[PDB]
Amino acid sequence: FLPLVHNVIKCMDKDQDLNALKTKFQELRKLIGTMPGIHVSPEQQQQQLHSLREQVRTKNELLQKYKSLCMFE
Amino acid sequence: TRERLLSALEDLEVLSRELIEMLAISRENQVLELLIHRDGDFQELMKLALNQGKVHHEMQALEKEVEKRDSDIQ
Amino acid sequence: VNLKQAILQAWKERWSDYQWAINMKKFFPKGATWDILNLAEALLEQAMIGPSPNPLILSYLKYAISSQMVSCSSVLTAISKFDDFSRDLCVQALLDIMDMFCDRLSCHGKAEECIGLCRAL
Amino acid sequence: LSKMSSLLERLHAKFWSETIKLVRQVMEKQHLVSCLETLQKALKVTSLPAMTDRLESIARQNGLGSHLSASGTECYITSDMFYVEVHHGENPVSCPELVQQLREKNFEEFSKHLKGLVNLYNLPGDNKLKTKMYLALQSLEQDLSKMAIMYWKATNAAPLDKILHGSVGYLTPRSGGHLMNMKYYASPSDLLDDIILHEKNVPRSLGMNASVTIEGTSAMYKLPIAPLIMGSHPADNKWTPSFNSVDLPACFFLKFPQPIPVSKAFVQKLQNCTGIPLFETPPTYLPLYELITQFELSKDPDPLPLNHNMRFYAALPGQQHCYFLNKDAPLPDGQSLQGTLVSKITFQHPGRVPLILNMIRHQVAYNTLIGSCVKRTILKEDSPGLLQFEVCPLSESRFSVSFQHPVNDSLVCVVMDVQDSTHVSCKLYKGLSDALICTDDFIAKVVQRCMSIPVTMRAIRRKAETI
Repeated sequence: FLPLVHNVIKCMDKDQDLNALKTKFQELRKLIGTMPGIHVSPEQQQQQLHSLREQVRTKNELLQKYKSLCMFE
Repeated sequence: TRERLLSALEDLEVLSRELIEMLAISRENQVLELLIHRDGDFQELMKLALNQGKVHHEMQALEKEVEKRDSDIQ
Repeated sequence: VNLKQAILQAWKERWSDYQWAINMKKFFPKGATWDILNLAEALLEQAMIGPSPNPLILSYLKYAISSQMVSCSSVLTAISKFDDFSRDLCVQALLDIMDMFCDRLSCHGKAEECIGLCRAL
Repeated sequence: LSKMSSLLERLHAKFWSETIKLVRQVMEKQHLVSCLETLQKALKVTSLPAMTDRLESIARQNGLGSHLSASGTECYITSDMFYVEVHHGENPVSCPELVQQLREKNFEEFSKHLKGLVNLYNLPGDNKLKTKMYLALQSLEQDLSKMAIMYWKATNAAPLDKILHGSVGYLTPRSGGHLMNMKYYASPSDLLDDIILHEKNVPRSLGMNASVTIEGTSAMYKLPIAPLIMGSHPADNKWTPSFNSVDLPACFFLKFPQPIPVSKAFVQKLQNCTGIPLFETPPTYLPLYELITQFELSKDPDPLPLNHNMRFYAALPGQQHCYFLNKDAPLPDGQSLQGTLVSKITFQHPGRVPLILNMIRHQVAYNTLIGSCVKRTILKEDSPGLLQFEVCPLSESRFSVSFQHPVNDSLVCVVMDVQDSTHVSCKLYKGLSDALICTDDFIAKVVQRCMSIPVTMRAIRRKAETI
């Protein structure tokens, strides 16, 4: 990316918009991450995701235990 | 952490711009540090993109599952 | 017979060539009886040297016989039937080291043993 | 270390609104930047044309001028050799190894290999004597290949006999120096790895051999311009006369992988069989024992310094043994064993270099069989055991080791001399008033097959405990 542009600039000035392009790429990547969930620290996000998955699994297990083995009939 | 990745990428870009300006005004360690920073920024961006995709998938799946379970329970 | 093992150890743990006599006299009363002298040292070391002079050992023998007994050395080097061996190498160093006997002197026996020295020659 | 301070200073100086504007103003208005961009692209990804441009930039940095001929793979031509796309000669064969190395990200290895292959043709000739030297080297390589083919026809055995006797080169296709040849030295350490076969891609990287080369010497040796060795003998290597030859300041050198310790007798035999002076300059002929010690030290190239001081030790198979080199002693002739370290030999004629190489290989193999007990194993504090066999050079290429016979009460000597290139004479000097330590046949089987001094002592101890 930057190497080809640097080589082109060196061949031109042997006797472009890389900064703005990198800024736009970083802005797009940050927007896509915040849309996906990359807005806070990675370890904290992973811990929160693991906790949410554990809570969902516990809720599903509780529902299966309370629904399958019905006490009344 | 989009903030840290954006900061690393901006620092690498600034170092590259300074090195390019110095080379243009002239006719080392700075270029090596700039290249190391750019490589680290690219690796961190790839890792963060993979983690963001995984987190989005997990968040959508857990949201759907928890919504279904909570609606049934309620 | 322990003198043989002591010399073999002195080889296994090579010495400063001056503490040699110190460690040698350490294993004996050093004056009670010397009838167990080097009459077996050179023969053993060279017969096990075989096709080799076994360096770093003859130097110790010389630094000893500088002031030691000489009749035993003579009777050994005379009884050393190296003709069957005839390696043409060990006898070289043997003559080289024994030339000192005729060079300096043939010492005294202080008794009739001196006459036996004659026999040796 | 101070990179953080430099980055902070750069971030403070640059501030983007000012950086982009300054760059645009400096753009609209030497080789260091080019080298930095090439180093950056070497770590960055590159497409087919981008990889071609990177290879061209690396060749320009290396001084080689090769224009981009194809987007897939260009023909690298530089002043001595023209590798095809796929000077003084075109690409001989499609070497896939160099192509894959230069195509992969590790193009530095391919660049170094090409530079080494091209510097050989970079003789002192001014495009006229250089061409003659290249033709002479090509003819010499062709004659060596013909001799190797004749040896293979006489006995088309596996690479074992090839490393035992035959050619003195690598078993790699004809590409500049390393032509297809049989191994020179029989390295016992290369016999296995924690194991040997006559495969096409056999262990060419293994073995204490090296391919021939053309070394620029001071004496204008009469190198043959045409192929002299054309007709050989059935069980020997014969040749024919010149015409013819050229008095060039170079020769067919056979620099081996490492300078093995060679005695003065080896130097004399080499100077007799070669004619040319073995030592191009006044060589410091040091003690042969000192040369053996230096060779044993350098045999383990690593940062671990030992300085065994002629006293090594290690753990035997069922015990722990030791060894005393006992250097700096007089030889059987009456003087000290003075020698040197042989590293290269400029072979004048290619019809007799085989016997010299075989003798050097036998001497180096004997040196290896001697020094196999030399190792950086720090086995100190071993009170019980530690049978330190005193091993010193007795005769010409003969190592004599005296060890305490545990079965007997006295010592016992073992002399191993380099009888042949593979068979080494062994004599066990025991005592008349001693028990049977071992048989000569067992020692022979332990030498001609293992040839490892510490392992030899271990096997002797095992046979003594058994018998």
